[PDB]
Amino acid sequence: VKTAETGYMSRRLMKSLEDLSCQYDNTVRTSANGIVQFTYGGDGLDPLE
Amino acid sequence: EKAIPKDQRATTPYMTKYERARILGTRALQISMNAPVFVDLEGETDPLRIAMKELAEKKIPLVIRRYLPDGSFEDWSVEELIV
Amino acid sequence: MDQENERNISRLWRAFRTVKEMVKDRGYFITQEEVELPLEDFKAKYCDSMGRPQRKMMSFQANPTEESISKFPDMGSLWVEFCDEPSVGVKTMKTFVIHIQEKNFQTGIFVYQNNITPSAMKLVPSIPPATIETFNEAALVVNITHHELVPKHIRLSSDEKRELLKRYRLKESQLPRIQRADPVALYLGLKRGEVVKIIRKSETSGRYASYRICM
Amino acid sequence: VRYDNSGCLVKREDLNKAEYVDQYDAERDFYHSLREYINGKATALANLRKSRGMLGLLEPPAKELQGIDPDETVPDNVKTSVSQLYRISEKSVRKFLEIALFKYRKARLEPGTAIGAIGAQSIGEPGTQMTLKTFHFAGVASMNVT
Amino acid sequence: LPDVVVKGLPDISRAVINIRDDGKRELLVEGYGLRDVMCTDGVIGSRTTTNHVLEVFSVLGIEAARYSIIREINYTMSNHGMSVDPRHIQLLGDVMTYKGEVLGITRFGLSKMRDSVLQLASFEKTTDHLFDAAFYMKKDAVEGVS
Repeated sequence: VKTAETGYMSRRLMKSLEDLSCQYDNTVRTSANGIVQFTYGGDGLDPLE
Repeated sequence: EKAIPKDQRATTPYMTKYERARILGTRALQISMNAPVFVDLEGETDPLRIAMKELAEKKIPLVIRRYLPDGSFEDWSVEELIV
Repeated sequence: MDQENERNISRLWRAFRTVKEMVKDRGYFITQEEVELPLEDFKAKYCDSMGRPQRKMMSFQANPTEESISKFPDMGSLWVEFCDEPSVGVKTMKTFVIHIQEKNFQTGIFVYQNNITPSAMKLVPSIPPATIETFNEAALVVNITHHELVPKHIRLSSDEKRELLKRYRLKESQLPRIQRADPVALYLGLKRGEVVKIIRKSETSGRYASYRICM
Repeated sequence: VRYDNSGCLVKREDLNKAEYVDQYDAERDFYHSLREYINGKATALANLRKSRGMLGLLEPPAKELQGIDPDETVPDNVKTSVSQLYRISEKSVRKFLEIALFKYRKARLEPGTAIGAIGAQSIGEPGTQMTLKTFHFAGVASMNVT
Repeated sequence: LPDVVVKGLPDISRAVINIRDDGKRELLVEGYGLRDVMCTDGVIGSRTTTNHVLEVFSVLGIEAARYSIIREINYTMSNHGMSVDPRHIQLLGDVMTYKGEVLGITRFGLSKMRDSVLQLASFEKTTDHLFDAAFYMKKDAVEGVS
């Protein structure tokens, strides 16, 4: 069952959040330049770091 | 479309990982198109390794143009962007 | 029956307190004395000897404060009128609308008991100088801004909105949106295009602020 | 520097007034927590100093006798025991602050990051290891919650 | 006649009084009415949280709804021992609730503001979206990575 349903939520959320990227003024925006977060996580910090 | 003067620049003074990867790729492409290089090759023949050496010496002659979401941009030469 | 009477007394007292707080933070001269009102005191004032809660003289007029008027100059008195029917009618709506218009109030708060007529959708917008906000007496039994899940929404003046949109170099279409009839957009009496600053709290990022614009 | 929603400064009496919160507050709290951590280290040293009989110099000294070393009488034994237990050089404090600030700077999310796609995979990867049907630990006997 | 509601709320499945591994007693109810439970006497309406995001949004608003989304996803990912940085969850809640309404990640929720005929086609429901965009003569910009 898991191998059948692997990468389902991944694909769905990919369609939801695919175009969001951090901007050079520390904002997260859609491809339509609409603000989703004025700063990432309210912190600006990368979870990878 | 307006260039923000070098005096007042709001973006990071640090080269991002994406800017480094793109700079290396562009410079290696230029070198593979027989662009002159500004480092001592010391037997290196691969454009990506030549470009990595140039980046290590901060001798890559390219400028990063950082467009803000409003449309304005600011120019950061590769030398001044700190790594 | 006395249990139902007591329950309605308590519920109306709590709703009156909710409206007092909602006027207080929408910005008007309402002090903690008239906010904090015990159930016995509320009965001592707004009831008859049979115990049936009256909804006629509970209505009060409040006016903007000096700080509030300094922020927003074009804000005037607020008049909040309670209703006393399961479903209210077309006549009382006209009476209250004309009352607000002639008393020259910038807006009026209509609180009904159970429900309102469908034809009321057509009559409540028709008032150029003012606006009428209609609630349900149940919908203000306990105010949503005191809930642990609701973070502090703060209405921004026109100057504050201009600075925000200039500091971030945005246009109003790019701001995050808060709906009309959002339970907090109604509590704050936000109008279309108003920008509210939300002081939300996280666990791994402390206290930070977001913004929404009313659509 | 903290500004109001209009752009002017703040009165030093309402910096934490709960409505002048803005960006840079995470960085302000990081600097505060750095100061608090170093304060805890200094308080540990000060309490050792007090216990070993010398003065706990946690506060700067305001008197005539500040210029001379406040440990001159200490008989070279409790002094060396304190230096044995807690010994925080200026090089250590400066290196600690440099490391912490440098790491805080490194932590900032780099512009251009496909942070939405990364979040999509970060929320959908751990989900690829949880059962589609509800399985519960034996003995929990809770409500059959999805 | 026997199956009529003479007391209580006509939406609650049942009610259980519980213990949070401590000494205070609360009731976790299984219904679909949050306004009513907050308004019922003997319950703190200020501290009353359902599992239902769409019930929080209708009652408390969009910010409390996004708090609920964040908290429920964190709860689901912490009972399984998954380790996902909360900033990913905060980004998910923000993308769900930044348009002012809780929008799903479904073929209906995605039709929020995109006008992205090609993105919608590449996700799902291709021909309906394509003919719709041709009929209304949609002039979408090419901005999506898809």
